[PDB]
Amino acid sequence: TLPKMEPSSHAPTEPDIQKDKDDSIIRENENIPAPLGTVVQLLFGSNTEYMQKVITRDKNNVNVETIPKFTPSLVEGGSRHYEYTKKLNNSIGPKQTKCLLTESIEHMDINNYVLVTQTTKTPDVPSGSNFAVESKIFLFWGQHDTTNMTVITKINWTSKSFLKGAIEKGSVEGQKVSVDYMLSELRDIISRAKSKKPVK
Amino acid sequence: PMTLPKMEPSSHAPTEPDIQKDKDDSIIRENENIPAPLGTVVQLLFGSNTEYMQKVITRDKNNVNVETIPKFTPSLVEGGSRHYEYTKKLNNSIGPKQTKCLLTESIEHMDINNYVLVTQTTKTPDVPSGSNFAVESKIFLFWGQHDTTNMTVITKINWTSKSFLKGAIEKGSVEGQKVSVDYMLSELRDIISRA
Ligand SMILES: C[C@H](CCCC(C)(C)O)[C@H]1CC[C@H]2[C@@H]3CC=C4C[C@@H](O)CC[C@]4(C)[C@H]3CC[C@]12C
Ligand SMILES: C[C@H](CCCC(C)(C)O)[C@H]1CC[C@H]2[C@@H]3CC=C4C[C@@H](O)CC[C@]4(C)[C@H]3CC[C@]12C
Repeated sequence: TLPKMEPSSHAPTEPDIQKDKDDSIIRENENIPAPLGTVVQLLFGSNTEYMQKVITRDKNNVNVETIPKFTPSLVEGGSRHYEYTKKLNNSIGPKQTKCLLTESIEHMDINNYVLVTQTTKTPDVPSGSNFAVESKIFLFWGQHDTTNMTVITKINWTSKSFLKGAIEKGSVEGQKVSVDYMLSELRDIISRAKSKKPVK
Repeated sequence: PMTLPKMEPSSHAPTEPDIQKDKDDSIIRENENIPAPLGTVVQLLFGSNTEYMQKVITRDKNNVNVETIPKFTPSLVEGGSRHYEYTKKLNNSIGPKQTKCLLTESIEHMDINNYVLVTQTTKTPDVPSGSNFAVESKIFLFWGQHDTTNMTVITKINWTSKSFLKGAIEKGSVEGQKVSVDYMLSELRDIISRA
């Protein structure tokens, strides 16, 4: 059985998105067939094995350290930090990069929506000392007590860079890949808890 | 293992197919990246050297008695098709420990400038209620970023007669194909990185 939060049932809701000029929507209104509180617990709850599965579902993510729970707790103002290594295409860049991820709970209301903001640094990529990646993961109620996910991203430039265009695009396209894995791994965790594995 | 098959063009901007999802359809895997040009991946799965597809099938530990795979006839083009068979061992089964799988593949669309659509129709006679359905699985291949290939697989059950196990079969099929598609992707990524 999958973790639950209250309320377990709710009418569809809308996140309070503050889109900016530099922001691109990666995926929008992506449905996940389980109540909001369940999905929030899968990605962000105290059993961090599910988030661990989300990251290692991408073959290119390696050396994933253990994911801590959110402290002080899973609530607005909570945060956590972890790292892993992402293999890249070495013809357009370096063969891999460390990824230093900070997640901050910006808003958490299971009656309405959840906003977890990822701030990520990639020290090994060209111009990696000039920017951080901001990724906003919104979770909200979809139809029939399901969950919709929307992900928005931008580059926070802390210094000027000659790679500005390549980094913003690579970041968007790379995150289409990673969010598609996250959505698929979440859908798999839900469908595996509900049914018997018919092979293997 | 030394050189991979090619088709032209070898380079192209990203494309996306009309996956035409309906209410009875389920996504198996979507937008899975394969780091090789579209014509290369198409040749690996469907080209006349069928050794690569044979390797894809036998990479799945649940597949046994994998016969030689024929090429598409009349040839690899829209309207071409092929037929092959193997046996899939089952896990938490309600019936037998394994089932024969009778596969027909049809090329519904093939344009290396755009996308390729191969539809698999599979019959599993030995499973409970197996005389009431065939499995339809659509494999879409299209251009991803940087001259790579994206794959999307969508599946539904074609019920030819009434069935009371309808719910479990539709779910068992999605779950089993998630497994087999992940094995296919890992073998394809294996073949490309070894080249
Ligand atoms: C900065 C580089 C692009 C560099 C372009 C260059 C220098 C090779 O031309 C991009 C490409 C891949 C991006 C990662 C993809 C996915 C994620 C997961 C998400 O949860 C957190 C952000 C992260 C790690 C992206 C960071 C920026 C990356 C490395
Ligand atoms: C019909 C059964 C599920 C129902 C079994 C029941 C009712 C006993 O639980 C499913 C489970 C495994 C499914 C196969 C998984 C893999 C593939 C490969 C794909 O390329 C072609 C379809 C096929 C053979 C699935 C057929 C349906 C199967 C046997």
